[PDB]
Amino acid sequence: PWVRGVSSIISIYWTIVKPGDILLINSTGNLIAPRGYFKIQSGKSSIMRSDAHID
Amino acid sequence: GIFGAIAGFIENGWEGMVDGWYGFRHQNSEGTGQAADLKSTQAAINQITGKLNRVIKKTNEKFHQIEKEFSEVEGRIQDLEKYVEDTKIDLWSYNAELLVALENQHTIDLTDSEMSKLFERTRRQLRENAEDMGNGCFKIYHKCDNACIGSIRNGTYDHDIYRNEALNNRFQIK
Ligand SMILES: *[C@@H]1O[C@H](CO)[C@@H](O[C@@H]2O[C@H](CO)[C@@H](O[C@H]3O[C@H](CO[C@H]4O[C@H](CO)[C@@H](O)[C@H](O)[C@@H]4O)[C@@H](O)[C@H](O[C@H]4O[C@H](CO)[C@@H](O)[C@H](O)[C@@H]4O[C@H]4O[C@H](CO)[C@@H](O)[C@H](O)[C@@H]4O)[C@@H]3O)[C@H](O)[C@H]2NC(C)=O)[C@H](O)[C@H]1NC(C)=O
Ligand SMILES: *[C@@H]1O[C@H](CO)[C@@H](O[C@@H]2O[C@H](CO)[C@@H](O[C@@H]3O[C@H](CO)[C@@H](O)[C@H](O[C@H]4O[C@H](CO)[C@@H](O)[C@H](O)[C@@H]4O)[C@@H]3O)[C@H](O)[C@H]2NC(C)=O)[C@H](O)[C@H]1NC(C)=O
Ligand SMILES: *[C@@H]1O[C@H](CO)[C@@H](O[C@@H]2O[C@H](CO)[C@@H](O)[C@H](O)[C@H]2NC(C)=O)[C@H](O)[C@H]1NC(C)=O
Repeated sequence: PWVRGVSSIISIYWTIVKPGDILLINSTGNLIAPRGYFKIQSGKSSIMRSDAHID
Repeated sequence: GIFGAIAGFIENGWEGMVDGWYGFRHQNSEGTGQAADLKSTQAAINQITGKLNRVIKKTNEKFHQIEKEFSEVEGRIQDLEKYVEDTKIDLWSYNAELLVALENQHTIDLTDSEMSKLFERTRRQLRENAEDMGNGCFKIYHKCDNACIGSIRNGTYDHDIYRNEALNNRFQIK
């Protein structure tokens, strides 16, 4: 589908790497590479859908 | 009424008694009067405040739960997410509905308890010196001025010093 000049598309994938684990990337091409990592945790954190004015 | 006092043998509540919940209203040679009974008033209030405090307490913060509105059709995994939440809500609504019902019935009934508790306390206080008229009032068979009435309320009424007079007034013919 044509999106802003392009008739192509990128598939997005995610990976978690534990301490002591290693991220290993073998690619022969078509790789949209990572520039680094997000620090991922878990807690009093969420998300909500709303159009309510924040005041 | 369960204890049968409020809307049972007492005809009406006193709209003009705004200094308490339960109380006394009287007539004697020195006129008429009215004053609240702070013991039974406070007792009902304490019980209700207690359960009120106990109902109205907070819960745990809840943080990142599941999605409950869906913009697209996903079938089986969405079906379940919807089913879980719906189940939950029905159960919580039920609990709430039932809670209020039980609590309210109990509040109705405990306040009726306090009414009869006060009445019986007085009936015992007065021994053989007065008779139950049926409507929540007593017929006192001796002269009982405002000071006398103020010994009945306040529980400082020695029946024995009136006993003699009362018995003579109770046991005549007509
Ligand atoms: C497989 O099948 C699909 C469907 O048949 C097909 O998809 C089609 O792909 C082509 C090209 O990839 C694409 O072409 C035009 O896309 C732009 C959108 O056209 C839409 O315009 C409206 C939205 O604004 C929309 O309502 C219409 O209904 C229409 O669909 C269109 O702007 C493009 O035109 C610019 O680009 C071409 C070069 O690609 C120039 O030649 C044009 O002159 C024009 O350029 C001008 O404008 C730009 C700025 O807009 C400017 O920078 C430039 O200098 C110049 O001034 C395209 O003509 C179709 O839209 C798309 N169709 C659908 C339905 O998606 C695939 O291509 C098929 N695959 C193969 C291999 O054939
Ligand atoms: C995973 O990572 C490894 C990291 O090394 C990577 O290994 C490389 O694989 C390529 C592909 O086999 C090797 O390149 C070959 O080397 C020689 C000369 O360069 C040739 O054998 C091959 O050329 C072929 O090209 C022709 C054109 O089609 C063919 O027709 C013909 O058969 C030729 O043989 C090819 O270039 C490369 O040597 C290794 N690297 C090392 C260090 O050994 C591997 O490819 C990665 N996996 C992927 C990308 O899927
Ligand atoms: C009833 O008992 C209470 C005991 O506290 C007495 O209450 C007093 O009432 C008088 C009015 O008659 C007030 O002037 C006092 O301030 C009250 N004292 C307190 C501590 O509340 C009361 O005197 C007793 N009843 C009678 C008829 O005397």
